[PDB]
Amino acid sequence: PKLMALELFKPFVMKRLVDLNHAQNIKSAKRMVERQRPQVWDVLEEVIAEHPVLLNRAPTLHRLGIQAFEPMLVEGKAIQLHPLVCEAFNADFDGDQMAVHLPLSAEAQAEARILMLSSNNILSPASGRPLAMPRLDMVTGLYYLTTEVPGDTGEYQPASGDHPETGVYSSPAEAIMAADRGVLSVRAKIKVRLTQLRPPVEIEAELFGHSGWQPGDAWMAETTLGRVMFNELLPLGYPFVNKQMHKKVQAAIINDLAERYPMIVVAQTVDKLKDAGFYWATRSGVTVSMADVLVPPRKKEILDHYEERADKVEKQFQRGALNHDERNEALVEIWKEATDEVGQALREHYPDDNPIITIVDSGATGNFTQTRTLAGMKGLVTNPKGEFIPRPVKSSFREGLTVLEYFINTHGARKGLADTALRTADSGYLTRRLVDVSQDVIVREHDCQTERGIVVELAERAPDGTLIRDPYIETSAYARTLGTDAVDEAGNVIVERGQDLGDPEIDALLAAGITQVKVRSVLTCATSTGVCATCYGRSMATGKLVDIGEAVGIVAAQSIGEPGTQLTMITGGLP
Amino acid sequence: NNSVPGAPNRVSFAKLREPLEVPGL
Amino acid sequence: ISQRPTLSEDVLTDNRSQFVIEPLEPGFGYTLGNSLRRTLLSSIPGAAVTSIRIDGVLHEFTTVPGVKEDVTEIILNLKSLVVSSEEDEPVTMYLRKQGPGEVTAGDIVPPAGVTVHNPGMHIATLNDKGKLEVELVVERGRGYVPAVQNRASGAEIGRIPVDSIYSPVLKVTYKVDATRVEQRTDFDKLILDVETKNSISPRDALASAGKTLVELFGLARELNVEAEGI
Amino acid sequence: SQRPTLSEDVLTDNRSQFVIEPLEPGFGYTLGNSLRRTLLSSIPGAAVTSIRIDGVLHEFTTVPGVKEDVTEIILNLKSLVVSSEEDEPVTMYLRKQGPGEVTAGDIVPPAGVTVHNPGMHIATLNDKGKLEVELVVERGRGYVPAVQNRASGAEIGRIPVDSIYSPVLKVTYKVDATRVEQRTDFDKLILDVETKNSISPRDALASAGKTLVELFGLARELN
Amino acid sequence: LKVPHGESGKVIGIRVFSREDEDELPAGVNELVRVYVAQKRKISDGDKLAGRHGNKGVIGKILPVEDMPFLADGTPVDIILNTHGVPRRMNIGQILETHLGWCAHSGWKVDAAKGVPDWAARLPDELLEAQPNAIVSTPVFDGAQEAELQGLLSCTLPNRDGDVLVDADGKAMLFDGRSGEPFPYPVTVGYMYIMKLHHLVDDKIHARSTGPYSMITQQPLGGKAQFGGQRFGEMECWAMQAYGAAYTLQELLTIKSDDTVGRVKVYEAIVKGENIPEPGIPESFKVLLKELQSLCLNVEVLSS
Amino acid sequence: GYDTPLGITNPPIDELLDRVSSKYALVIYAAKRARQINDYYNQLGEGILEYVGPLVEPGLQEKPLSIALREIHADLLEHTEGE
Amino acid sequence: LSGLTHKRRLSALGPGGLSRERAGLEVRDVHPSHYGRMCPIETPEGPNIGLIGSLSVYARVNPFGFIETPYRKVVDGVVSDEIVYLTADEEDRHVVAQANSPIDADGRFVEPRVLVRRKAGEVEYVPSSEVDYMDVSPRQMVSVATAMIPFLEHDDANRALMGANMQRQAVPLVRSEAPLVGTGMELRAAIDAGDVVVAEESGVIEEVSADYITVMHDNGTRRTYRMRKFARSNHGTCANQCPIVDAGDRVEAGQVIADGPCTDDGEMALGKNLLVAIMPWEGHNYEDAIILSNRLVEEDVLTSIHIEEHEIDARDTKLGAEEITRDIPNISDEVLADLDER
Amino acid sequence: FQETTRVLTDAAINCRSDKLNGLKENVIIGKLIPAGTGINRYRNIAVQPTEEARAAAY
Ligand SMILES: [Mg+2]
Ligand SMILES: [Zn+2]
Repeated sequence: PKLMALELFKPFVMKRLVDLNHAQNIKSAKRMVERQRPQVWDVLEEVIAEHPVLLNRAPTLHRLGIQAFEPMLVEGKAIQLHPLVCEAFNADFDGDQMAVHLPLSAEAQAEARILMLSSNNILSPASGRPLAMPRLDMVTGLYYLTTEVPGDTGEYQPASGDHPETGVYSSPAEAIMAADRGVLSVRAKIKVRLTQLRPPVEIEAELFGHSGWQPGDAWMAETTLGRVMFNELLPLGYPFVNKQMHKKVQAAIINDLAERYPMIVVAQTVDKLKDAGFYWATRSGVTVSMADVLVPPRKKEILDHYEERADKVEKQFQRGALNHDERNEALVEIWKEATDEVGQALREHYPDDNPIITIVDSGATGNFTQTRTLAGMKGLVTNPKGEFIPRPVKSSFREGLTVLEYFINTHGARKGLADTALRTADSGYLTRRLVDVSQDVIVREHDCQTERGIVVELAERAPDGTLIRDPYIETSAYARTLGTDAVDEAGNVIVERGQDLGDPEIDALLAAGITQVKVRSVLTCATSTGVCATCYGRSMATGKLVDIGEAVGIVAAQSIGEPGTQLTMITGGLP
Repeated sequence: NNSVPGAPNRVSFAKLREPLEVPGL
Repeated sequence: ISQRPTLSEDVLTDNRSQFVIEPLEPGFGYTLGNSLRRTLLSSIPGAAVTSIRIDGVLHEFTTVPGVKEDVTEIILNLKSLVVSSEEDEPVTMYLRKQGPGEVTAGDIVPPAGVTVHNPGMHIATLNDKGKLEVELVVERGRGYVPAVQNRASGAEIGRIPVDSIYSPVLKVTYKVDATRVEQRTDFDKLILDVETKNSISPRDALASAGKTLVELFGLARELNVEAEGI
Repeated sequence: SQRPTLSEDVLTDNRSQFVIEPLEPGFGYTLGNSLRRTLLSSIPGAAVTSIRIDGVLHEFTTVPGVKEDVTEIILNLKSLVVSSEEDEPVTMYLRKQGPGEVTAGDIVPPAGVTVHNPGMHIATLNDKGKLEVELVVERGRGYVPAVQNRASGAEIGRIPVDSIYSPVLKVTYKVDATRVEQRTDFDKLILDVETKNSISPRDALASAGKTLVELFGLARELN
Repeated sequence: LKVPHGESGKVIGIRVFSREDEDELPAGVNELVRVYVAQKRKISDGDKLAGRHGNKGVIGKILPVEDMPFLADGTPVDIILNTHGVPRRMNIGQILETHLGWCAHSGWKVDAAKGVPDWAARLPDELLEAQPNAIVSTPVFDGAQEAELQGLLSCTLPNRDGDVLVDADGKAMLFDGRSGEPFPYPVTVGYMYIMKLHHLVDDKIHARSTGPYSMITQQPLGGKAQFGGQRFGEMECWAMQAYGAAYTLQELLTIKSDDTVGRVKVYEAIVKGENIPEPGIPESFKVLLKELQSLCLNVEVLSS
Repeated sequence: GYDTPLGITNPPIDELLDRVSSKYALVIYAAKRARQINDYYNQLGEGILEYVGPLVEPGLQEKPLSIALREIHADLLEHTEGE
Repeated sequence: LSGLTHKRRLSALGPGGLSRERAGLEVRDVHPSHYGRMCPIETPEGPNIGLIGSLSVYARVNPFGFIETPYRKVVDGVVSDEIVYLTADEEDRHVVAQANSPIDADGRFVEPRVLVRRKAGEVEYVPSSEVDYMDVSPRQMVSVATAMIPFLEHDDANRALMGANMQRQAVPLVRSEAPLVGTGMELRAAIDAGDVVVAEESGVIEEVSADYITVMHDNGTRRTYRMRKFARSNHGTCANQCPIVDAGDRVEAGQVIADGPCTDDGEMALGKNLLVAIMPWEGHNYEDAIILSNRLVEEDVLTSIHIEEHEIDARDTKLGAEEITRDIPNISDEVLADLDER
Repeated sequence: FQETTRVLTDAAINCRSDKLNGLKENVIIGKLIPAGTGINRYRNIAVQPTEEARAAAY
């Protein structure tokens, strides 16, 4: 807000203004700034051209909780922010407040402009994978844009006798114009003729015989206009992607881009993708209404049958052979089975057009259990003692509960609130202690030239299969520096000694069939103080080898302590 | 059944009758 | 109220352009952008091909004998050809070749008036002892019209209507950016982007679109007499 | 085949319908939206700017004899609609004493201004008190916060009031498309506008048309 | 006494208590006077709003009236709510409340010439005929059922133009204010009760560049009223260390919090065009020294 | 081989790292030059031209640090390592 | 509403009670004996969860201090109009029916099997004869704040609690409007709130004014009520009263005469009615954000009034006594141009 | 960290002179932290335009 920036840049504005001869001295300039004459706004705009500022959501938790954004004047009394950085602060746009600092000296300016800049911290420190990605809403828009539907308007058709084959467009411009006119749905099967998009390797190696695609080479594609419009956002040279964009596919694409292209290109494409997703989310036609939450058609018969079996076991208990515990076990298992059956029926009922199904299946948010509760059955609910009450609720929120059911249900919410209240403090204390223990770890030497390297099983070879990827290769040996070259069975070397590992190199190793690999590790660093840079291996936020002098202890402490919030119950939780 | 003399009239989805007015809050 | 005049800047490229209008009153950004884009895209008159003929083929399921390319590929190649015409009535055009070799747009004999602005464009290639005769008609129009709107057209042997493009511009895009002319700091900055064919320059297309839009709003203005700012 | 458009008027008591056709396909919506956008915010008008109540120093108080305090009467006066012919701040008077009711028709406007809705109810007075209020009428367009008069540094007896210069109330459009395969593929625009009676719809439409013509004239010049 | 930092408005009244007039006052006082300042606040950006179903929010942006989507009859909406937050939070009640509010506002008239529809059997006989801007009340645990809403939404009175806006399901066709073209799919609309929370934005916003300094701690005051700077937690120090940023931390700890001569010199240098001089010794360290030297512990410096 | 960026991110970071050994050295390697540029501007009125002014022609009232970063990208400066 | 809730609050901490750390976590959970006495929904969100409840709508304290709850006793399967009040011990020792269970107009149980609450956490159908007690109304366990949330039977416990807590934080506007949809416990909760005046005896109003009213009793005694206008509230908001009566009307006893803050014709009104739309719009409503039309801003639909308060005092000192004076050393005339002679 | 009196006494008896090593003590004092841009390897850098630039600067 201008009312804040003007009062925050007062000395610089006064200096530049007295330089421009809008005042005579410093006191007069200060007085005029206080009075806020219309001669100050221009200087204020001129003096913050490339002056970075520091934001800090309170309480900061991890490294990415303090960014450095370029300021921009805007009316109001609220500090605007970028949608994709809210996850870094774990902020929710519902009354959260963050401070704003400002470096003064020319040294702090460069520091915050090079190191603390936001665009250079896409990759989270916990793992070498990007965090700032389409998160909540734009993902739905991308899913709608890339979704395919059969039998739409203007789809591709084959030559039917005396009629030509319709559904072929010379270039994306003609397809866009046709869609604008109203004769081509945005998501339909088409055969467009792209000219500035490298085809997939399967078609690149065949159509051009591996001669190499270059801009200006045409090839007849078979896809939908939405997919082409989405791919146009990706950086040039990237192979065409022609699959529906589930959240997992989005994550894979973003990770590949981060692992194959520089950070700046990744940030630019992410911004463009976010803009496109926001534009196309509104027109996805996602709303909520009574006709959207549809009741199951034959729930009554299933409920009656299960209640009849419940009555059967009730009579069995009335005979007196069984005790209370057996009755409770029978009731709980019967009602769990009934809830599962009702959920299956409800899933089988809904089509692929309801907004709830579209939101949940696209990975945008939520799970199927919430939909079942909202439309099917809430089922048995927890008790203050933690054991399931023998009395299950037989209605959903849509139909309407009763007084007894709500009274029984309140316990779960109360207990969850208490659990969160204790967990926050537990995680905070654990993080504080972990930060305390390891304060003085710093990379001093470039290389300890040591030989002891911990051996980790990269991928096991099945007795019947040829090779099975280890389910934890992503963590153990993904960024560590290769201690010794993993020469294949023959004399050829696939990965040379010292070369850091990575996604392409991991894939190459998997291709070579190597199973056991010795990797250089920091646990056996030979450095007298701290740990040599080579042992540590590829950095997380930088994407390359760590630079001398960089603190690692603080980074490790923050990374290990951040996930403490979700740690809950020999206990298995945070304790 | 507006106990107070001149309260605004707003018909309700009444199905059951309460046999006693709310006591002095 | 005079307020402040709005000047149209300009940027230049090979054949693209980024016209910029700055500053505008708050809210007029889209009010201009959307209508201007629509006018540019579907107002400027132009010429293009509507239908073709191939005596060497009876229908579209098969491909013309003695030619590497397919009928659909030929249609696509011939659709992108840029043709400028100055005669209202639909005139014909013939392409003929014999023997092995290639075919270029420049080799098509043009009648009076009509011209082709890209002679080096490729269409297809012929093998040895190959031949193909085509009789394509050219018509002038505006905007885009699909072949479905030209389905019912007399009775012929191999009439194959093709989706025409009656416009010299084919792509337009625009945004809006905030600007600070005063403490308001909300004025919009339109950023237009156009990419026309070889038959017109972006700036002349934009001038024609502005001409057409001003002529259209002349009806609204003429109903009475009243003035406003610059 | 190709004809310039034409605009005609279908009249009603106070809200008029305008029909424009033939327009090229996929073009009626944008034109209608542009006209609506330029109609609802850029039509010049006039409205009360600041009032002056005798015997009252500010707005958070009352005055003996009335049934509602100063804030309520300010809110009621906001509904007043006036048209200004002169381009300078003019002054009106409102003197009503004794029991009864005070309406919009009790104001004595000077030359060059008028009040078109004398039926509005401002307040009511008990016999004990009287009332004399002086108000200003300036000409502007759009909407301005009341605080504009705060910085003028006038005396105590001045009370700022929010100004809302807009005679248009509601606008809507529907397109009647004709998507036959014939070259008669066009659309017919049906624009409806209603005004606060300060100015007839024709005047507002002409003003909007002139504004858009002057705005688009900057592109027709050869670049 | 002067107005604090971030207050304005009229002066509505002044109360003065005098001991001469035989007015009880606290012991040791003669004249206590209090002044009331009243300010009218218009809802702006950064303000909280929330319905009766516990759905908070903030005013992201206040678009012009000419930009909001409008019904087919030209009635622009007043507020737009997100949809992804409804099913996850599982507060479907607000949708029913909005539908019922729209039904009551538009007025309904259930057909009865052929007889009461089966779904209208339990409706009160006086609730079958409503008027525009009618008032309805649904007691908790006993209210209109889903069938009641389904029936009512199918008999709403038409607009004065003669056409009905919403469909039976409750959705309607809108028109984009920017593009000007209708949305491909219908959207839900209706009247929902909206309150206003007390967490305004004017109280929260605050800035501080240079101002009064504490005399006992040599640190800037705290709080918006006192015009003091913000706190700088230790977690921020940890974060700064994590990035490896050193000079920034040095400034934050020395040149902008404690060092008096440092503050004066840096302020003067900024006022002029000279470079900022390097910070000095923070007052905290010197105080710690002069205090630890009091326990006979000779704390040398060893500059060598 | 990418769209030209806008704002403070020009020039990019990866290009600069190709010159400097590490990102931690670059910040000082540019801040010292910015300090020299500011000193030269201060003495512009009169003094010795020992702190040669900007090498690359500056823009319209650009911060000295931006000039330093934009000229370092041009490979026009030489520096000694730690002591 | 906030004042009423505070007056009805049930604290559990403080002097003579357990502390936060020593108090067990289990006490913060519900108990099957809370039905009808303490609302399970309304509760502070902060760490003081479960230690601060609220009386039920029909709850009354017995002369000893044990909360009671009304009930009508079924003698032989026929409902009894007469009602009695039972405490916890007596309630446990009897059979309590369900209010929502259908009952014939003659008092005959249409269903042979009716659900029932038993000693503790036990519910089971029983013949329609042994049943002894029946509840009065379905709303017998909700609090005062929670009792005015429409469609409360469809939301979630946490969401309902959040809405109930939010309802106690509204801000009085300038022009209030009664809700279009709301429970029937709005006017009653406003009359008992005390912030609205009411006539004692059925009289006829002679004259009314913005500052005071004069009603003539039927016995010939004139009475006058003074209404405070623009007086700072205890929390910084404003409070006013606007009579809603006309001159020459025979106002009956018990009829509201003036509407206080958050009121419209003698009924609570904490907000306005806005036309809502549910759709993601260009991400401006992303993650709980909201978009508002400028019509609200330019029409004072949600305009509020806040009154600050400052005070200064001149207390004697050993060095002398301070005195307020218009003059002040070394100050320009313009700075003190607002101060008066005193 | 803990037991300030005992450790203080023990250090004073031995006259334990400790260099400003590590972060916590170096931040308590206020001197530049010996990490990141604080290590002497980078704090002492001399940068001047290359001679080629000066020859061709004008
Ligand atoms: Mg929050
Ligand atoms: Zn090592």
